[PDB]
Amino acid sequence: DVVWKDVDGVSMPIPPKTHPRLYLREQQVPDLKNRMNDPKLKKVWADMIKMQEDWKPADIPEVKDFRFYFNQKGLTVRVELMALNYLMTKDPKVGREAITSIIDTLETATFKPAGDISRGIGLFMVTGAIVYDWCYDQLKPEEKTRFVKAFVRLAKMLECGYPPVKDKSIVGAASEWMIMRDLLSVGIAIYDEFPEMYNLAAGRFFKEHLVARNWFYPSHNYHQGMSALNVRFTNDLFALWILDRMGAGNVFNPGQQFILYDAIYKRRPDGQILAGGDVDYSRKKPKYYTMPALLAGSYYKDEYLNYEFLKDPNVEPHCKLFEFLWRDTQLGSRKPDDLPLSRYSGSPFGWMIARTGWGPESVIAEMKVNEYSFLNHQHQDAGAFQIYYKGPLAIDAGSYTGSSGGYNSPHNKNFFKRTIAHNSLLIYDPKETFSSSGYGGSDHTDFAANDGGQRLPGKGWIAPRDLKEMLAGDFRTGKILAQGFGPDNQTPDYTYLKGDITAAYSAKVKEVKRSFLFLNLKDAKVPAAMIVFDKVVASNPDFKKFWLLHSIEQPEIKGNQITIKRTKNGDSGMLVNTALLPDAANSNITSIGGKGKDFWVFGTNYTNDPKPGTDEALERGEWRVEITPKKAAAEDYYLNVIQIADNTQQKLHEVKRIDGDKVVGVQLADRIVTFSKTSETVDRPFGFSVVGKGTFKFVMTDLLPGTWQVLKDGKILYPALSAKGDDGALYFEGTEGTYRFLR
Amino acid sequence: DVVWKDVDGVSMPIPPKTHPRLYLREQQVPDLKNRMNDPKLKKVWADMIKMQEDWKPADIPEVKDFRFYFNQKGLTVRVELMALNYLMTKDPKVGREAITSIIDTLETATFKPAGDISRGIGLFMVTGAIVYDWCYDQLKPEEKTRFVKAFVRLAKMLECGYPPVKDKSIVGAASEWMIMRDLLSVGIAIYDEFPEMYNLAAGRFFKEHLVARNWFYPSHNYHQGMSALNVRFTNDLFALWILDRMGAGNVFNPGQQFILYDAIYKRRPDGQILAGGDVDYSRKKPKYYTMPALLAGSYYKDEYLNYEFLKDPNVEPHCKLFEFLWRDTQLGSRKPDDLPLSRYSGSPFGWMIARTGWGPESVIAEMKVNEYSFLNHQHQDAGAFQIYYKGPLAIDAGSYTGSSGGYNSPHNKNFFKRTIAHNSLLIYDPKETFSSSGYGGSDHTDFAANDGGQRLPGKGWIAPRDLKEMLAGDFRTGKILAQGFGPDNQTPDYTYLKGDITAAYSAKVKEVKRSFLFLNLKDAKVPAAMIVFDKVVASNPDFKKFWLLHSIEQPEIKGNQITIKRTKNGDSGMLVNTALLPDAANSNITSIGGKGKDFWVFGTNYTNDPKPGTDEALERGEWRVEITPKKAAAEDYYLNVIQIADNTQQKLHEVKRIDGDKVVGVQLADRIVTFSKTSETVDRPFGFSVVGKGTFKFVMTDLLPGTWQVLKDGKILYPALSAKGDDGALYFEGTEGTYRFLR
Ligand SMILES: CC(=O)N[C@@H]1[C@@H](O)[C@H](O[C@@H]2O[C@H](C(=O)O)[C@@H](O[C@H]3O[C@H](CO)[C@@H](O[C@@H]4OC(C(=O)O)=C[C@H](O)[C@H]4O)[C@H](O)[C@H]3NC(C)=O)[C@H](O)[C@H]2O)[C@@H](CO)O[C@H]1O
Ligand SMILES: CC(=O)N[C@@H]1[C@@H](O)[C@H](O[C@@H]2O[C@H](C(=O)O)[C@@H](O[C@H]3O[C@H](CO)[C@@H](O[C@@H]4OC(C(=O)O)=C[C@H](O)[C@H]4O)[C@H](O)[C@H]3NC(C)=O)[C@H](O)[C@H]2O)[C@@H](CO)O[C@H]1O
Ligand SMILES: [Zn+2]
Ligand SMILES: [Zn+2]
Repeated sequence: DVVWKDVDGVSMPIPPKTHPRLYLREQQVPDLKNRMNDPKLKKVWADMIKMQEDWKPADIPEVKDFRFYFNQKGLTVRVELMALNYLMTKDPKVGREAITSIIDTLETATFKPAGDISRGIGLFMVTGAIVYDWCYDQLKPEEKTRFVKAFVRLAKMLECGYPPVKDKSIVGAASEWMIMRDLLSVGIAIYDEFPEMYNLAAGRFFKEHLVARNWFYPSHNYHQGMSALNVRFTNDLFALWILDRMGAGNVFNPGQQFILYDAIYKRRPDGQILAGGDVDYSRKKPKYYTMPALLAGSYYKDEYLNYEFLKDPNVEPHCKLFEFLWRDTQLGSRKPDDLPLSRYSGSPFGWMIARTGWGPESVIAEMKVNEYSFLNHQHQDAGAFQIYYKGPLAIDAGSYTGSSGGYNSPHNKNFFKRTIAHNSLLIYDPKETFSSSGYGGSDHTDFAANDGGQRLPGKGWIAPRDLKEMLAGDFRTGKILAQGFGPDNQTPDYTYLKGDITAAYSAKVKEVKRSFLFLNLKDAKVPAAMIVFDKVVASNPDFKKFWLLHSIEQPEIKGNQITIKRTKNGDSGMLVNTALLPDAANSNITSIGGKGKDFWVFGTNYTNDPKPGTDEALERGEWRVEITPKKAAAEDYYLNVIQIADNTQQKLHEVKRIDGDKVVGVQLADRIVTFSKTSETVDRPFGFSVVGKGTFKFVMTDLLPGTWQVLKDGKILYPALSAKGDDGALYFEGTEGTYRFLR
Repeated sequence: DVVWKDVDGVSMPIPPKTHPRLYLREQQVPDLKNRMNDPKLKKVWADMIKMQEDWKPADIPEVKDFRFYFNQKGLTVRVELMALNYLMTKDPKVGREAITSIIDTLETATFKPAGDISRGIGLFMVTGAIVYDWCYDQLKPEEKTRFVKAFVRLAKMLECGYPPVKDKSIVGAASEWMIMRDLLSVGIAIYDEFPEMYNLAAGRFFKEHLVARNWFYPSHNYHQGMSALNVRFTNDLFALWILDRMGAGNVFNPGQQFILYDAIYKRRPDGQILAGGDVDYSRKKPKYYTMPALLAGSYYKDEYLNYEFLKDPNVEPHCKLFEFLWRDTQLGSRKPDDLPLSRYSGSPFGWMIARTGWGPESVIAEMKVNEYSFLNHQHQDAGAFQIYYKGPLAIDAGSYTGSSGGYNSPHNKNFFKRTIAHNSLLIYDPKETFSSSGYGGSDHTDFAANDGGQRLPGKGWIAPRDLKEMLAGDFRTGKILAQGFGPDNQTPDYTYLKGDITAAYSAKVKEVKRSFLFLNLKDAKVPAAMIVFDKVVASNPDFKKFWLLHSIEQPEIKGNQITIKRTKNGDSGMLVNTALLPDAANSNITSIGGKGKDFWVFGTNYTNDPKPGTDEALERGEWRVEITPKKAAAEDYYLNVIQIADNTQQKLHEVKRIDGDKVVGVQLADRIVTFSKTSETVDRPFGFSVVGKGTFKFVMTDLLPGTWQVLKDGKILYPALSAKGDDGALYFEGTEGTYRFLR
C-alpha cells in the first residue's frame, strides 16, 4: 500500500509514484481482458459503445442541467474508451488520440448556469483525469502543464470553489460528487505535477467528511431521508472505491457496509420505500438504490446488497464505466426474508424499524428519537412514528415537490420539514420565533411559521460545516434513554424505544419524553399494535399541547377511538387508535383536513398539490387528528394504543388502561405493557392487577437495572429476574392476578 | 404515622407524643396476649422465664465481656418481664415494681474494661429504656429526672461517646449495637423529657448511617465478610424495626430485603459458608444467620429468609424478647432450590456468585471486582475468585484468628487481609510502602508488609467516617466494565464478569483488568469450568508479576497443568488449571507452601496456626501456585482455564487456546469463549477458526454494542445479532468452520 503522511495537521495517504492509480493499479489491468469477456459485463460494455454516439439535436434540451451530462454521450465517452483501450493494449497512438481529442475541449469548455451544473462540470473533469492518469506515459511535458491549468480552471467553477472551502461537509452539494469523486479523482491523477489539488481536496475529505461519517457509521444509517440516500451515500462509496484502488485500503469505518440495510428494511410490498426526510411519491415504478447497492455490495461482498442491485442492474450512463471497472459479477445474492424482523440504529440516531414479515402482509413500523439533527434534507421529526400496512397508515406527511415549489417552497419551510407534518408532539408558544435566514440557496426568508414544534438549529436553520462545529452547536435534539427487542432476536414479540427529546424544543418545555412499544401480535386478525406513552412538561401551563396522528384519508372519531382506513390504490390497511391518556374528562380529539386544511399551520394552509402524474396515492396526506388536554396544566401525559389490521376487520382487541402502584400500563390481546407513572426510573416496589383468561406476555419498562422479584396473589412467582441497563425492562409470562414487584 | 421534621439540617421523624412507642405502640399491645398463647412463641417465653434466674457464682467468669451480658440473666430480665406484664395488665403496682427495681442499679452500675464492654453497657441501657417507655405513666416526676441522668452517664461510657461523635458510621463498633439499637432505643423512650439524646443519636443515623446503607443496598449485598454480616446487618435490622414500630415506617431502601440472599447463595453442602473477609473456620456445627433471618424475614415477609431462620430458631438470650415481640410465626418457608443458579451484585460491589445446583453436588464459584473498599473486616481482594466443589478448591486463604492473635495480629495486617492471600494479581514494586498507622484500636504499626498487592486506602488503612468522606477519598478500587449470565436466567450456561481494578493498586501499574467466565458445563464428569483472562500493564517492566492460585493441600504441577485435590474431611473435589497465557516459552509456574511457607510474603511467613479444636479442615490453607512471566515486560496477559470435577475423574476436557484476528480465546468441551486480544473494545471486523465435531455454544465478549453479522466459511450464518451494553457480548450456537464477525 501507500505511504501515509501528515499534511496540514492530518494523517493522509500519499498517491503512489505510479500510473495508473485512478480507479485501478497496474495489477488489475490484466484483468480488464477477462472483465471484457465476462457475459454479465458485456451488456454494460455494449452500452458504453452506444454512448459514444452524440446527442441528436432534436433531443438536446435548451437548458442542459445535470441530467444532460449524467446521461453522458459523445466525445467524453469516446476518449474514456480510448484511455481504457490504451490501458489494455498500450498502443502508443491510442494514448495519443485520447490525449489530443480531449485537451482542447478541456481548456475551453464553458458551462451555462443551470440546475446543479457543478455535476456536469465535475464529470468533465473526471474524463480529463481518466486520460491524464491512464495515458500518463504518453503525455508531453507541455501537455501536462496545459492539463493542470485546465483542471484548475474547471475546479474554480464548482460550488465548493477552489480551494474547496465552500458549502458543507456532512450534507449539501459538497457532500455529493464534487469533492468525493471529481476533485479527488483529478487530484490523484495530477499529483506528481500539481499536488496542491489533492492536498486540498483529500485534505478536506480526511479532515471533515471522513470524520463526520465515521462518527455515525457505527449505527448503520443515514440522515438525509430515503431519496437523498442515493446521491449522498453513492458518493461516500466513490471516495471509498477511489482511495482503496489508489492503494490506501478502506478509509471508512467498516460499519459502512450495513447502512443500506436500512433501505432494505423500509421496502414496501408495492415497490416503494417508507417515507423519511425530503421525498416525493409515485406508484408507477419501484424505487431502487442501484449505485449504492453496486458499490457497497461489490466492495464488501454483501449478498443482501447485491440482491438489491440486481433488482434493476441499470446504472446511469455516466456510472457505466465504474460498474465495468468495479462490479463483482460472481458475488451471490440474497432475499431479505431471513433477516430479523426488527433492526436498531443507535447514536446519533436512536431509530427502530419493526416488521411483521417480508411480504405483502407485513406491517412496517418506524420509531425515532433523533439525538442530533443533520439538517438539509432531514426533517425536524424527533419522536415521530410512521406505520405502513397494506398502505400508508400513520403517515409522514407533506411532499418535497409540488405546486408550492421545490426545496425553497413555503411548504418545505413551513410544514414538510417541520414537526407538525409528523406524528409527534407540539407545545404552542405563541411568541416563539423560528429563524430560517440561512435555509436554502435562494429566495431566503428571515422567519418560518410557528408550528408549535421543534427548533430550527444552526445559524438560521443551516447545517454546520463539519462534526467539529456540529458538536459545539445546538444540533443535539435528543437522548436515547432505553431500547430493545425480544425475547427472540429473530421474531421479537415486542420492539421498544424511549428517548428524551427535550433538546429538540425551545425553553417552552422543561421535559419531553416518548416511549414507543411496538407489538408483533403474531396474529392474523390483528398483526400488530403500537403503544405510545408521552410525558410533556411545559414552562407555561397555557402553552397548548398537541399529539398528532397523520393520515391520507379522513379519520373517523368515535369517543376515544380513532379509525383510519386505506380504500384506494389497492391499499386496504386500517389503523385504530384508542386514546387512554389523558382520560375522557380531560381529552379533546379533533381532525383537521381536506382541501384548504391538508397542510394547516395555526392560521395558514401551505398548499402543495401534486405535480401531474405524480403521487397517485396522495401519500402527501390530507388529514390529521389532534389530541389536546381540556385543562391547561404544565405537566401532561399521552397514552395511545394503535392497532393494525385489514380494513374489513370488525372486531379488534379491547384495550384497558392499567392503573397500578407507581405504574401506568396497557392490556390488549395476550400482552401487558407498563411504564412509570411519571416516566422516571422505578427504584422501589410496585404492582398492579391483571384480569383475563389464558397466558399473557409481560413487558415492564422504566425499571432500575438489577435483580427484581415477582409475586402474584401474595406468593412468589419469580424469585429473581434481571432488568438490564439497555432496556431497563423485565419480560416474563403469567396469568391473571395481583402482581407485586420487589427491588 | 409520625411527623417528619428537619433537625440540624436533616429530615427525620419525631417520636410521637404517646407511650409506649419503643418496639411497639398501643395498637399492638392487645396482640401480646395472643402471642403469649402462640405455641411457636411459648418456648421463647419459657426461655425468658428461665433467664430470670441469676448466674451461678461457679459459672461467672472473672472477665465479664460482651458474652457475659449477651447471655442475659437475672435482674435485668426480671424487670423487662415486669414491664411486659404491665403492658398486658396495666396493674399500677407492676409498673412500680419494674421502675423501683431498676432505678438504683441504673444509677450506679459500673463496668470493668473488657472485650466490647460497650455491648454490655448498651444492653443495660435498653433494659432502662424498656421500663421508662412501657411503664411511663407510672413514673414519678423526680424518677424521670433520675432516669435521664443515669442514661446520660451510661451513654458517655460507649465507644461512640456521648455525644455519639466517635468511630465510624459504615463499619466499626458504631455500626453495631450502640447507636442503631441502644442509644436510639433510649432516645425514643426519654424524648419528651430529654430530646437531645434522640436528636443526636438518630441525627447521626439519618445523616450518616442511613445514607451510606441506602447507597449500596440496591445491589443486595454487604461488605464486611461472611461473619461480620451477622452483627453488622443485625443492627441495620434493629434500626429498621425500632423506627418502624415507633411509627416512621420503613426508613431503609427496601432492597434491604435481599441482602441476606447472598448468604443463602454461599451456603455449602457441609453446613458452612463460602469464605470472604474476616472469617474463621469450623466443621463441627453449621453456620447460621439466625437473627438477621428473623428480623429481615419477619419484617419483609420473606419465606426464603424465614427458612434460613428456622434451620436454628435459637436466638441469643438478650434477643429473646425481640423474637417474642416481632417474630412472624405464621410466615411460610422456602428451600433455595428454585432460585436461579447465579446472582449478580452491582455497584459498588460488582460480584457474581455462580452455582451448578443447590445440593451436595453443587459447584460454588465466586468472582469479584470491588468498585470500592469499606475496610474494617473487608479484605483487599479486588479481582479475587474462589471455588468450592465437594470441598474448598480455589481458596480464600488465611484465618481471622489463630496463633498469630486476633484483629491486630501480624497475620491479619500482613497476609489475611491482603491481596496475596487471595486468588488475584500481584505486581511487585520493591520500594512501595503500605501505611497502616490507623489500622486497629491498639498495638499499632506504621507500615505493613509489601506483598506486591493492592493499596491500603484511607488515612493509614482506616475506614472513613461516612459516605461523604468515603466518596471524597481514595476508596475507589475498581470499575465494573461488563457482566451477565445466560442464555437462560434459571440455569445459565455461562456467568460473566469483567472489571478494571487499576485503582486498587498504586501507580506501579497503568492498567489491571480481569475477565471471569464461569461455565456451567451441564456435565456429570466435569460439572464446571472457569476461564480467567488478565491484562496487566506495569509502569516498570521490572516489577515482577504474579498470578495466584491458593489451595489447602499441595498442588501438582506438570508443565502447564496444575492439579489440586481435596482428600480429607470427607472432601473429594478436584481442580485442574491449564495455563494458556503466557505461553510455554514465557511461563514460570511454581508452588510455595507447607510449614513455614503457608503464609509466605516475600521473605517472611506470617504464621497463624489454628486454635485448639478449630478449623479441622485447615481451610486457612497451606499452599499456593505462582505463575510469572519469564521475561520482564511492561504489558503481560494471563489466560487460565480451570476445570472442576471429582478427584477420581481421570480424563478431563481437552483445552485449546484460540488465536484469532483481534481476539484470543478458549475451546473446551462444547464451549467457545473469546476476549479482545488487548482486552479492549472490539469495534472492527474480527475472526477465528474452530475445529471440532458437534455443536458449540459461543460467547464472544469485549464487543461494541450494536448489530453484528456472523459468517463462517465465507457464508452468512447469522445475518444480524445484537451485542448489548451491559455484557458487550454475543451468544449463539454453531459447528466448526472459519468464523468472521462484522460490525
Ligand atoms: C446544506 C444545504 O442545506 N444545502 C441546500 C441544498 O440541498 C439545496 O440544493 C438543492 O438540492 C436539491 C436536492 O434535492 O438535492 C437539488 O435538486 C436536484 O437534485 C436532486 C437529486 O439529484 C433531484 O432529485 C431527484 O430526482 C430523481 C429522479 O428524477 O429520478 C431522483 C431522486 O430520487 C430525486 O430526489 C432534483 O430533481 C434536482 N432538482 C433540480 C435540478 O431542479 C436542487 O437542484 C438544489 O438546488 C439548496 C436549494 O436552494 O439549498 C441549500 O441550502
Ligand atoms: C473501624 C475499624 O476498623 N474498627 C476496628 C474494630 O473492628 C476492631 O475491634 C475488634 O473487632 C472484633 C470483631 O471481630 O468485630 C471484636 O471481636 C469480638 O466481637 C466479634 C463479634 O461479636 C467476635 O466474633 C465472633 O465470634 C463468634 C462466636 O463467638 O461464636 C462467632 C462469630 O462468627 C464471630 O464473628 C469476636 O470473637 C470478639 N472478640 C473476642 C475476643 O471474643 C474485637 O473485640 C474488637 O476489638 C479494633 C480492634 O483493635 O480495631 C478497630 O480499628
Ligand atoms: Zn417528514
Ligand atoms: Zn479473604
